[PDB]
Amino acid sequence: PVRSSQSSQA
Amino acid sequence: TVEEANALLKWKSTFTNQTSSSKLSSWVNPNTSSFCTSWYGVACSLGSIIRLNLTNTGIEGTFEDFPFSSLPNLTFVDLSMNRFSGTISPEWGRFSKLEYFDLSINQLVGEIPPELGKLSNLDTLHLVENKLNGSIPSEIGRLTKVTEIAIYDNLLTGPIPSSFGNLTKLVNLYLFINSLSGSIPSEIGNLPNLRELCLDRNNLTGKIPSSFGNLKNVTLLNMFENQLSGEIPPEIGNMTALDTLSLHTNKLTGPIPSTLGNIKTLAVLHLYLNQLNGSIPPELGEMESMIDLEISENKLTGPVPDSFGKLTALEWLFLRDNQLSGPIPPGIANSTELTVLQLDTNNFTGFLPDTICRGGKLENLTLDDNHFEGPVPKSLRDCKSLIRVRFKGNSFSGDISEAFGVYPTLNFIDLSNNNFHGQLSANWEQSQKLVAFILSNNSITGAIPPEIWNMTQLSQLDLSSNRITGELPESISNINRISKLQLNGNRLSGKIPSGIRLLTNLEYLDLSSNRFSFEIPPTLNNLPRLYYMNLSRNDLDQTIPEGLTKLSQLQMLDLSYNQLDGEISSQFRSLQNLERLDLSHNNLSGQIPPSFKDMLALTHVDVSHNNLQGPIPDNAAFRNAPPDAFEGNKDLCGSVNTTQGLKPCS
Ligand SMILES: *[C@@H]1O[C@H](CO[C@@H]2O[C@@H](C)[C@@H](O)[C@@H](O)[C@@H]2O)[C@@H](O[C@@H]2O[C@H](CO)[C@@H](O)[C@H](O)[C@H]2NC(C)=O)[C@H](O)[C@H]1NC(C)=O
Ligand SMILES: *[C@@H]1O[C@H](CO)[C@@H](O[C@@H]2O[C@H](CO)[C@@H](O)[C@H](O)[C@H]2NC(C)=O)[C@H](O)[C@H]1NC(C)=O
Ligand SMILES: *[C@@H]1O[C@H](CO)[C@@H](O[C@@H]2O[C@H](CO)[C@@H](O)[C@H](O)[C@H]2NC(C)=O)[C@H](O)[C@H]1NC(C)=O
Ligand SMILES: *[C@@H]1O[C@H](CO)[C@@H](O[C@@H]2O[C@H](CO)[C@@H](O)[C@H](O)[C@H]2NC(C)=O)[C@H](O)[C@H]1NC(C)=O
Ligand SMILES: *[C@@H]1O[C@H](CO)[C@@H](O[C@@H]2O[C@H](CO)[C@@H](O)[C@H](O)[C@H]2NC(C)=O)[C@H](O)[C@H]1NC(C)=O
Ligand SMILES: *[C@@H]1O[C@H](CO)[C@@H](O[C@@H]2O[C@H](CO)[C@@H](O)[C@H](O)[C@H]2NC(C)=O)[C@H](O)[C@H]1NC(C)=O
Ligand SMILES: *[C@@H]1O[C@H](CO)[C@@H](O)[C@H](O)[C@H]1NC(C)=O
Ligand SMILES: *[C@@H]1O[C@H](CO)[C@@H](O)[C@H](O)[C@H]1NC(C)=O
Ligand SMILES: *[C@@H]1O[C@H](CO)[C@@H](O)[C@H](O)[C@H]1NC(C)=O
Ligand SMILES: *[C@@H]1O[C@H](CO)[C@@H](O)[C@H](O)[C@H]1NC(C)=O
Ligand SMILES: *[C@@H]1O[C@H](CO)[C@@H](O)[C@H](O)[C@H]1NC(C)=O
Ligand SMILES: *[C@@H]1O[C@H](CO)[C@@H](O)[C@H](O)[C@H]1NC(C)=O
Ligand SMILES: *[C@@H]1O[C@H](CO)[C@@H](O)[C@H](O)[C@H]1NC(C)=O
Repeated sequence: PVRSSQSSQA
Repeated sequence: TVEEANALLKWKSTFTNQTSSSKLSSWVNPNTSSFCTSWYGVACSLGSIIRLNLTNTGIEGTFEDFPFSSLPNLTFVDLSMNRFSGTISPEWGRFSKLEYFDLSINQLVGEIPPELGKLSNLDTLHLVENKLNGSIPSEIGRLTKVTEIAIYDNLLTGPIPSSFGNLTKLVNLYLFINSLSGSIPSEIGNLPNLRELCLDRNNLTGKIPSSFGNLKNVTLLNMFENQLSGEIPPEIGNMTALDTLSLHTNKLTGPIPSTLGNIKTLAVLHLYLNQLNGSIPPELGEMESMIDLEISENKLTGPVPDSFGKLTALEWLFLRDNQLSGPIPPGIANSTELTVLQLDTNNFTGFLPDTICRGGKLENLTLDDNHFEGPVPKSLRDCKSLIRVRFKGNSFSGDISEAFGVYPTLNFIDLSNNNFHGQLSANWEQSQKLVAFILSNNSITGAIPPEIWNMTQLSQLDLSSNRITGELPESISNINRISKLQLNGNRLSGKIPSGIRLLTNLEYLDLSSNRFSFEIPPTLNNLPRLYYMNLSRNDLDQTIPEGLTKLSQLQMLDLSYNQLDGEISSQFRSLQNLERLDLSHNNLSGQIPPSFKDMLALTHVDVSHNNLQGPIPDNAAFRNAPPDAFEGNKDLCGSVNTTQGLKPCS
């Protein structure tokens, strides 16, 4: 089970 | 085979808390007719098990008795989403045929053994969401056929091994949410097939390697929330397949590289919360695909370049909390797709541009504590998509009824400390979902439209420090969600309406510095959230009503500078949260009630310039009060060994 990470908006 | 099956049964016999609804009910007959056709999770080739897939089967146990020496043909192993504890044995590296290896989402602990590097056929390694610790062994770099490594959300420490440069088939590398440290090895930049590189939420230090310019296939580079330092290398502009570059929350210094304009695919750029300085390069305007540009919370100086008008796909522009200055060019707001323009906490000057909201889609425009001025552009007047408008601290001007149009989805607007004049329009009523309407300290005149009180979603209404006139109507009770009501510092006249008694969500009420006349409504006794009530500096008269003593949450009550007379109710004792009480500059008579001794929370009290007489009650606020808290009264008297400017009592 694997997802890339997600950068959140400021 | 019978031998493989019996070994797996022995491992199964060690599982705990198994509930016999288990899918492993099917593990009974070790003969091939059963083992290779009916055992849950088993698949065979030529009578031998090659796939074991027990993902999410509620198994609780360890791999202590996993049959390493009995499953030579294991090729795919997925034991994810179970309750496996203990460590990862070196013996996992003896499965010479293994291509797919997933132990993710378990409660595994301890270090990754170097023997996993013996799995020369491994294509996928997944060990995510465990509590694995120690360093990643260098021998993992021997997995020359691996295309995906995911070890995110563990307790790993130490550096990323430089042997990872030997993983020439690696496509996705996911190591986020660990405590990896040291510098990123420059050998990572020489991985030709790499597409996604996620190293975010670690403790990496040192500079981004200039070899990253060789990463021509990387579309995702996430390294936010690390301790990376130095300057972003100009070679990053050679990452010409990047879609998303996130370096936010690091310690990067120096200028933004102008070569970022070379990345024509770049749609998302997060550089916020660094120490980037210098001017925004005009070449950033050449990032033709840019949608979401966030460089807030840095130390950037100088002007926004006109070339931002070339960013025709721009939707979010975050520039707040920098030291940018000067006028903003019309290109900054030229995107028809722009929905969020965030410029707060900079030193911008001049007018807003007439390009603003030309696409009809702008939602959030925040400009706080700049030096903008001039009239509101008519395109913003007509911008029906607005949701959040924050202008506080600028010097915009013009007639407020001409400046702003109708905003059906407006949620929040703050125009504090600007220079608008004119009378409020009934058009604001069309913002039926508005929750905050903040217009403090403009030059607004005229009456409050009666339609304002039909804005029933309002929670904060602040018209303070204007020159608004007229009387407040009883229909003020219609704003029944209001929690903060600030009408202070205006010219409101007439009596305070009894309808305020129905505003039971009120926490903070300021009607001070107006021309309110006649009596405080005696029905203000049921505002159970009210902690602040300021009616000072009005012409209120007659007695202070006992209903106020039922406002149990009051912390500050200021009725000073009025014409109130009669006696101070001894029922003030009931205000057990009251910290500050100001009744000065009134016409109050009689004695200060001895019941004030009950008010242990009181810390500040002022009863000066009244017609009061008699001794001072015994509580800390009265004992600590300075002489001017009592001056100007008729016959007050004090006690010896506490100077407050009073003749001692007899
Ligand atoms: C890596 O982990 C082992 C195990 O640590 C313990 O087990 C974890 C599941 C968790 O309970 C931790 O809080 C424990 O420390 C470490 O080896 C232990 O090190 C401590 C040193 O404080 C020592 O007292 C223990 O006896 C060791 N062994 C065990 C079984 O606890 C190891 O030091 C960790 N860190 C590495 C390898 O860098
Ligand atoms: C992006 O990559 C190109 C390679 O195609 C870089 O050009 C290199 O640098 C020298 C001098 O700038 C050029 O003359 C050569 O074409 C290239 N040489 C080598 C050894 O690669 C270009 O400089 C790179 N851009 C950045 C910002 O680093
Ligand atoms: C606003 O953006 C438009 C494009 O959406 C810009 O108009 C283009 O300008 C270039 C000039 O380099 C022309 O080649 C294109 O034909 C223009 N397109 C259209 C539709 O007119 C415009 O320059 C921008 N305005 C600014 C930045 O003030
Ligand atoms: C330009 O930038 C900011 C905002 O426009 C100003 O910084 C703040 O000023 C207030 C008023 O003195 C202080 O209370 C803050 O602590 C300041 N710093 C912040 C918010 O980070 C700043 O004064 C302006 N600088 C120049 C040179 O004009
Ligand atoms: C503009 O600002 C508002 C914040 O008021 C954003 O709307 C909120 O978005 C969050 C996240 O989805 C929701 O939970 C809230 O319900 C929204 N509030 C309202 C009042 O709509 C909005 O997303 C922003 N616009 C953007 C980012 O394009
Ligand atoms: C209630 O509101 C008044 C303003 O209507 C506040 O008045 C100030 O009080 C201090 C000390 O009494 C003075 O130095 C100021 O000049 C007063 N006037 C103004 C216009 O600020 C008063 O502080 C408020 N009471 C509380 C408890 O917050
Ligand atoms: C299974 O392993 C045995 C022992 O190594 C081997 O002889 C046999 O060929 C293997 N079968 C398959 C299908 O891989
Ligand atoms: C294991 O089974 C799940 C559920 O069908 C599947 O999605 C997953 O890809 C399988 N993994 C392997 C290695 O067969
Ligand atoms: C990558 O390759 C070398 C030789 O091909 C190998 O010995 C080692 O695993 C790696 N080299 C370094 C310097 O890490
Ligand atoms: C990117 O494309 C493929 C793999 O995605 C391969 O040719 C190589 O890794 C890359 N091509 C380059 C760097 O020219
Ligand atoms: C890295 O260390 C900092 C303190 O230096 C800490 O606040 C941060 O959360 C750490 N990050 C990780 C992923 O452990
Ligand atoms: C940016 O930072 C570097 C290092 O402190 C410094 O040399 C450079 O002059 C700075 N630029 C500005 C405009 O402050
Ligand atoms: C309110 O406005 C006046 C004049 O417009 C200004 O001098 C004062 O600083 C403003 N108050 C605040 C808190 O900005």
